[PDB]
Amino acid sequence: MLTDPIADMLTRIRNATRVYKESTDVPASRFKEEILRILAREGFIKGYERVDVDGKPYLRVYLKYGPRRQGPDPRPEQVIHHIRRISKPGRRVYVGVKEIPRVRRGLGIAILSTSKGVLTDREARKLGVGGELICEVW
Amino acid sequence: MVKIRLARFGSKHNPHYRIVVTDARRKRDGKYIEKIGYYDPRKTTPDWLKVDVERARYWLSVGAQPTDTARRLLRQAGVFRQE
Amino acid sequence: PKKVLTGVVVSDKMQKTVTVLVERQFPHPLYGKVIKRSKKYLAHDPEEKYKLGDVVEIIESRPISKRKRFRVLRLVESGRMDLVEKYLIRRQNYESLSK
Amino acid sequence: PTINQLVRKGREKVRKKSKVPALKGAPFRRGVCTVVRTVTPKKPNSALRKVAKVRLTSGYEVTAYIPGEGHNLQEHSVVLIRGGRVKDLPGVRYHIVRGVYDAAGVKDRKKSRSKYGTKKPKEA
Amino acid sequence: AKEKDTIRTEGVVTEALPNATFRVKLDSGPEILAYISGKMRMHYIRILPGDRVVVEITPYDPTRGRIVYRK
Amino acid sequence: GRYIGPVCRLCRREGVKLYLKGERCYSPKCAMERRPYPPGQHGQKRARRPSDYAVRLREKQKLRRIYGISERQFRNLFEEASKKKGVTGSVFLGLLESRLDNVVYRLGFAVSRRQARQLVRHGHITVNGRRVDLPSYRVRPGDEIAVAEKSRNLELIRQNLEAMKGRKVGPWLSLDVEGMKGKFLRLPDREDLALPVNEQLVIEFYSR
RNA sequence: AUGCGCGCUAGGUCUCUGGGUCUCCUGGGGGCCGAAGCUAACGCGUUAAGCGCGCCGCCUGGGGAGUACGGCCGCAAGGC
RNA sequence: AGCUAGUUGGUGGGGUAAUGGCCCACCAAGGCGACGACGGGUAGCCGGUCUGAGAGGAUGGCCGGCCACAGGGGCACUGAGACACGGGCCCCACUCCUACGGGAGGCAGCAGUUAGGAAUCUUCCGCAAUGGGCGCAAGCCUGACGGAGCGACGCCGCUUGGAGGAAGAAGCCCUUCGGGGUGUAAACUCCUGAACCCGGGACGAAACCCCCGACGAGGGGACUGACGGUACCGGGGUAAUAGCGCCGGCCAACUCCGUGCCAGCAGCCGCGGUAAUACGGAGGGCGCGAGCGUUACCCGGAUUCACUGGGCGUAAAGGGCGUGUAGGCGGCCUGGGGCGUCCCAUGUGAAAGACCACGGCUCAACCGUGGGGGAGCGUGGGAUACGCUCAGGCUAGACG
Ligand SMILES: [Mg+2]
Ligand SMILES: [Mg+2]
Ligand SMILES: [Mg+2]
Ligand SMILES: [Mg+2]
Ligand SMILES: [Mg+2]
Ligand SMILES: [Mg+2]
Ligand SMILES: [Mg+2]
Ligand SMILES: [Mg+2]
Ligand SMILES: [Mg+2]
Ligand SMILES: [Mg+2]
Ligand SMILES: [Mg+2]
Ligand SMILES: [Mg+2]
Ligand SMILES: [Mg+2]
Ligand SMILES: [Mg+2]
Ligand SMILES: [Mg+2]
Ligand SMILES: [Mg+2]
Ligand SMILES: [Mg+2]
Ligand SMILES: [Mg+2]
Ligand SMILES: [Mg+2]
Ligand SMILES: [Mg+2]
Ligand SMILES: [Mg+2]
Ligand SMILES: [Mg+2]
Ligand SMILES: [Mg+2]
Ligand SMILES: [Mg+2]
Ligand SMILES: [Mg+2]
Ligand SMILES: [Mg+2]
Ligand SMILES: [Mg+2]
Ligand SMILES: [Mg+2]
Ligand SMILES: [Mg+2]
Ligand SMILES: [Mg+2]
Repeated sequence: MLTDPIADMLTRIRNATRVYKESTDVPASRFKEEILRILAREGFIKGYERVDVDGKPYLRVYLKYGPRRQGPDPRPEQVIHHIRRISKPGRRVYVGVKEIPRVRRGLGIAILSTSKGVLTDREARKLGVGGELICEVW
Repeated sequence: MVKIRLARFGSKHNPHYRIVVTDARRKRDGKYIEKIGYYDPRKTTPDWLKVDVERARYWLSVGAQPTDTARRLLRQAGVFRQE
Repeated sequence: PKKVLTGVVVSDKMQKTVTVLVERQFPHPLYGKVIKRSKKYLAHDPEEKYKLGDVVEIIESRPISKRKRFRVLRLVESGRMDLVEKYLIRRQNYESLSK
Repeated sequence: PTINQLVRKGREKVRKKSKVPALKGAPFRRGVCTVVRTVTPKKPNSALRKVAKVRLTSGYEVTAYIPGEGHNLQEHSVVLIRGGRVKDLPGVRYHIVRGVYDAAGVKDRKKSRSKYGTKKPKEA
Repeated sequence: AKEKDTIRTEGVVTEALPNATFRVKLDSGPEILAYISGKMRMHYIRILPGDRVVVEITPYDPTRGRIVYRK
Repeated sequence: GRYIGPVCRLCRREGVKLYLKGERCYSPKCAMERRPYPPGQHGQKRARRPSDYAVRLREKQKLRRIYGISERQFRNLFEEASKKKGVTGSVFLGLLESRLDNVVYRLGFAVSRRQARQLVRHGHITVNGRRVDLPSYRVRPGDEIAVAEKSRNLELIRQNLEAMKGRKVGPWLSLDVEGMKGKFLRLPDREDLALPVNEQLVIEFYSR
């Protein structure tokens, strides 16, 4: 079983970040798409789009990188340091308004799936509605 | 039997009283239905005595039979006074 | 408010009576993981119109007997013995694991 | 492990067990001597240390180390335990505590003497 | 204070036991557990069964001694 | 009670000049100038490089010595500060200062802190009406401190007054030098004090 | 001395076995050496011990001791 | 690991203020259970309390609520209400009296004795306050309570002086014999004036009572203190208890003799077998301070049972593998439902405590007033992104 999609996507993204692969692939979903959009808005990727690979709706990820470094380790400074699907299917997390974390004391973001759509932490706070804590990203 | 009465709450030599509504058969500190006012013997403050008038009146209406000190306090506070 | 429950009739082997399985789904007091929990209830029905494998709405009541403390309100769907089936299987399994 | 598994089985909590059956977790316990002896220490260190086997109000018969510099204690004298392991000596979990009862204090301690039932050197 | 009640009596070694513990039969009378001096151990002076060592003795318990001097 | 006993010895130990004698601790006689080392047999021994913890402890001791308070009291004060909002250093220091005895000293109602405390104890002083004898008193801001009329007479007090007819008071306080009065104007800030102490170290020491 | 399942993440090299438009592609196994990464190091490294997720099985100092006691199996040995 | 025979359901009846296997007669043959029954142990439970960054973990002392029990057991009766602590009957156990037939007891009420025990208080005053009961009321009771007494038992507060006063008294210790320390510490001078005595001295207590007013509202009056001659205020008025632990590392603080693997210390590492910074003393020092240590018990540190936050090739640890039930978990699209989930509103979350403010007791403790919050749970409305669920579909998984 492809036992979670979101988690898988996140993993793929992480892998891409690790190996400096500019571009990666992931199957398509509404939820996934929304997440990608959010990421784009934040600035955590360059962009997304849905090309057909094979014959099945896949998804291009356009992978962001920091300026190519000088010194030992001239491998690019990362944009996404760490990305973690927090509400793993099983350990299912639901945060109300008082329980959303200011992740990294504000710098990076959590992503909250909510009644009022799929969105950032700040947005959630503003709208006062909490929900499923899909993923933490910094 | 329901009484408006006094509940001691301060300390040794320092008495302080809750004008309070409860059942007769309870400890003097006991679980009461409604706090309504407070009183101090030392008259130590500008406001040593206070009561919520309306609440007290309501209690009386139902048939809260106040103990005599409590009654006096109520009178002083202006709950028996009718205009 | 009288307690309104919704579960499945998993046994009628009694006069007027139905046994009702309620999946109560709730999060754990620490680990969060939502757990499916079962409580077999006894319910009163001066009809026996409600039969085995029927999903029913259950009302909290004044008691009729030692642990028979519910009235049947109304049917939701009939014949879903498939959900009963699991319960029966579990019961059967009970036999296996003793000595 | 994994979360459902945890829920099923549980984190089998550790009961932190006592280093002392002075019973009841009674902090100090009085006892009567059975034998008073001298004792060879362990393998790193050597001497001949002071231990009484002591029967309790709790019922048992345990080993109790007498500190000081030379006990007044004997064979049927009444004594107090305060517990506490002594590292060198095997099975001894119990300090006899100098001061109370027939465990009289150490003569001519002058420094650490409250641990030893020794009242003040009266000054002039 | 150092209680100097330490009983400085001689004994011929009956037996050998581990850790240099020795049942030594005394000039005084008994044979009691008496273990080696540290000094002796340091100096590698091998106590062997049939030797007149000086078994120091505690008045609290004579039944245990301490070997002081080289045979 | 207090510390009570050899005082400039403490100074020697902590290795910084503190003023506890007042005058005298102003001469070449806080020992410090005449002698500039730790007490006892090994005070004139060559110094060791100490521990971080040790340093912190020393700092704490110094602070405690300055206000000459029981350590339990100090602890309690610290706890209170922690409980309260804001800079748990500066605010703590302010709170400490708001101790009646210290306030008395700092207004220059007394030459020495211990002396001030003694005076307070013996009913010589009065805050805002009542004769207070309790040095611990947390003087709330905007409050008037005077010598008691019954103890207005004594020469010592006069001398003290004369001594501060010559110096400036701490900017969180004012004083009527003539009619033996004074104000605790606002809450004392830490920067208004120039204290031998580094507050952070103190906080660290407490923080376990 | 590596639970099973699925997904992803540089290669090269030999090897077996299949299909191809058959000097080289593409699958499925068996090895070796190694990117990133991981790891206490050794090492591991598209056959992961990496990144994840699903689920289960265990672990919480050694010795005591796989012993005792109980329980079940076994004709016993003994096992769990 | 199976349990259950009034045990599970039913008709009728009894019983109860009332439902009910509470009980009975009879029929039915269930009911519970690994989502942990039954059995064994443990245990009053909670508000809380301690801890803890938090999540938790431990605990349930006093104060508040409820429960249960009054030597053990059983039962009813009276009654609004008990299965009835200072009511009854019965048995058992025990103590007491006996003219041996039999009766009387119940401190897990205060207080105290005794026993056990490491350990825990006065055979106290008083009905003045508060409450309780009775009574028209006066009043009468009230070991509820108010207080005092004992215990550094805990917390908080203060006193054992302050100022001056040697390039530095002696005493004691070290010494490199120059000196250094104790140490401005002292002595001494100045001032204060804890203690202690004299003078006054209470708030707490205005009601209930009387009378005017209708015995109402309202008005006037008077009686009424255990604490206590205490708190306190005025005057006078003496320099007037310091102790304990430590001093190798953790860990703050070092030297000398004594001792020489001995005596000893220890919480761990360990120190000691001849100048021990670790043992015994001395000085010196450090920590606290009317306390300080020790021991127990608990949390922490211990992310060492790990949800936040561990692991499993070799360290403890992958089951010998397969198949497979329960259970857990589930690809993509489209919609409906809205259980989970989220939000708002509101109800509830008692007081005390915790929290913030201010106030009072000379501060603080302590206590008061005000406010907020508070997880959870109900109810009404909604949201539908996700999980669930019902419907339709799809082929990347899976199977063929
Ligand atoms: Mg001798
Ligand atoms: Mg398997
Ligand atoms: Mg590398
Ligand atoms: Mg390799
Ligand atoms: Mg590993
Ligand atoms: Mg075997
Ligand atoms: Mg066996
Ligand atoms: Mg009936
Ligand atoms: Mg039992
Ligand atoms: Mg019990
Ligand atoms: Mg209670
Ligand atoms: Mg009884
Ligand atoms: Mg009894
Ligand atoms: Mg009746
Ligand atoms: Mg009664
Ligand atoms: Mg006794
Ligand atoms: Mg009397
Ligand atoms: Mg009469
Ligand atoms: Mg009487
Ligand atoms: Mg009392
Ligand atoms: Mg104190
Ligand atoms: Mg010692
Ligand atoms: Mg030590
Ligand atoms: Mg020493
Ligand atoms: Mg974990
Ligand atoms: Mg680990
Ligand atoms: Mg192994
Ligand atoms: Mg299944
Ligand atoms: Mg799904
Ligand atoms: Mg509250």
